[PDB]
Amino acid sequence: EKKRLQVVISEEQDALLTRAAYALSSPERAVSKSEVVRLAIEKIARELEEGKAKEELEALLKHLKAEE
Amino acid sequence: KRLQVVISEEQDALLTRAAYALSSPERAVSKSEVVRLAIEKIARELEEGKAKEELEALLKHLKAEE
Repeated sequence: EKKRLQVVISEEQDALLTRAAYALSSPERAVSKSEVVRLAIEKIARELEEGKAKEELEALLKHLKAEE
Repeated sequence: KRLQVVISEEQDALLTRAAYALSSPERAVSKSEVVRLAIEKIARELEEGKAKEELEALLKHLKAEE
């Protein structure tokens, strides 16, 4: 009922992840880095389904692959 | 350098579909690449202060389902 995932990430990506977790978190609600990942996956699935971001997503993707 | 994340079967299905959508015969986009993309995209969205309520609602639903 739960899938496990393994991702290697860049120092830039790790810093972005940490900053996002703190931004979403509050004294009332804690957001782990894992929860930011699950949220990012849902949010991007919505944008892909709603068909408005795929051009920007492709520019972001092309730069990401070039760095890798 | 490496990260391990526990994700839902529904979330895994969403990741798989996203990986295939971004991919083409010319370019392969792995699930790991979709996660890197997704982290970058959500950081950008936090920066512009847009869909803060959408992000928090998705977060509330995500946590309820955990």
